Amino acid sequence: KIQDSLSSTASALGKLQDVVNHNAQALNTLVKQLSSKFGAISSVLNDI
Amino acid sequence: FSRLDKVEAEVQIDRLITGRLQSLQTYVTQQLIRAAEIRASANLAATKM
Repeated sequence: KIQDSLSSTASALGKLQDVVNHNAQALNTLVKQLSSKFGAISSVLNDI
Repeated sequence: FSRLDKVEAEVQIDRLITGRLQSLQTYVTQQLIRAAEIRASANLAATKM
C-alpha cells in the first residue's frame, strides 16, 4: 500500500523540492540582480 | 529637494536610501540568526515533550 500511497498525492516530497527550489530561486535572483543601475548611468560597464 | 537642484540632490538621496536599505538588511540578518536559534530550542522542547 505504501507504494501507491507515495505516488497518489504530490505533496509527500515537499522538503527536497523546497530545497532545490530555494537554491534555484537564489541563483536566479542573483543573476537578475545585476541589471540594476545603483544610481549610475547604466548597468553595462563597457558603455560607461 | 527644497533647496537644491535635482541633478545633485538625487545623489545625496541615493546615498541615504542605500544606507537605510543596508540597515534594514542588517536587522533582517540578525532576525534570521535569532530565528535559527529559536528553532533549535523549539526542537529541543518538542523532544522533551
